[PDB]
Amino acid sequence: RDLPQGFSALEPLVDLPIGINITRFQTLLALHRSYLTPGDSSSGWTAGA
Amino acid sequence: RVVVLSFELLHAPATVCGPKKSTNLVKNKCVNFNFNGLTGTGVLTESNK
Repeated sequence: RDLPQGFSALEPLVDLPIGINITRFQTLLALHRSYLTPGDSSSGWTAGA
Repeated sequence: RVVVLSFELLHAPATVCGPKKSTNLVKNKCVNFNFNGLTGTGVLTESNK
């Protein structure tokens, strides 16, 4: 668990000329319909840790 | 046949523009330069950086 102690500088990835007024955001998570590993038998959605 | 081109100068970034000029790149002589909007005057030389 937790963030590691240490210094790290993030590099530029991309810059988009999109002009929209953002005030809110949300994360997108994967939900697996089935098992995390082939050959389980439990029903419905799961997520990996 | 008719086409009407029309242009918006609106508040989001300027985003469509006409094709920018370019020239040969001379070295070891005093010149004026523009590099991607960076203007100046100088002797241009192959860097060790």
